[PDB]
Amino acid sequence: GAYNEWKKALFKPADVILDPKTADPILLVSEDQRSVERAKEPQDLPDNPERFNWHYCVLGCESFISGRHYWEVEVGDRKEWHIGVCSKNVQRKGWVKMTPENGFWTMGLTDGNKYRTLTEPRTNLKLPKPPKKVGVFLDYETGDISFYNAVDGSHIHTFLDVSFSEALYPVFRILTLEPTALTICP
Ligand SMILES: C/C(=C\CCP(=O)(O)OP(=O)(O)O)CO
Repeated sequence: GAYNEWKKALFKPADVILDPKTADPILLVSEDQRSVERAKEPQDLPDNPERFNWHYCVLGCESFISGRHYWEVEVGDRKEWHIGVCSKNVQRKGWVKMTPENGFWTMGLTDGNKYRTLTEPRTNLKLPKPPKKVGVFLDYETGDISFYNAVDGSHIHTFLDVSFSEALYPVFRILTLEPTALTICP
């Protein structure tokens, strides 16, 4: 459809790989650096400054300061996940709420069927079908972050007219221990 035919004409396809140095020690980054899973217990890793030590988050290796970009994430049959972008300057040590005011622009799924935007307050999304693959789209200049069902091209959510100042990283978060991973499409 139009989604497939037009996406690269309008947005530059980002080749996003996960940065193991940023991943919470309870997270496992795959060898090919496209997939993330959760461990039963935290691994023994350094608390280097780049690492999220409280939030179960991991970042992409590269950030954006301009232009239009997109990447796709296979969420599959996961019951829980949150993806989007965050500012380079987010608090990585300890806890703050993942909201736009704290530099996080994400949406996702909890409890198998509760789709929401991580905002203050959180807003519930009504999706006609559960997405298996999600397209994340960034237009830095217009300040739009948009999410689409990457299979049927249907709209999921758009953060509108954000005045971005900082560089933006792709961000990924998983809380649950389940057999299906969260995977970036190349
Ligand atoms: C406290 C907990 C789940 C709630 C996570 P949270 O309070 O940051 O809520 P969220 O950021 O998913 O809207 C147990 O992992």
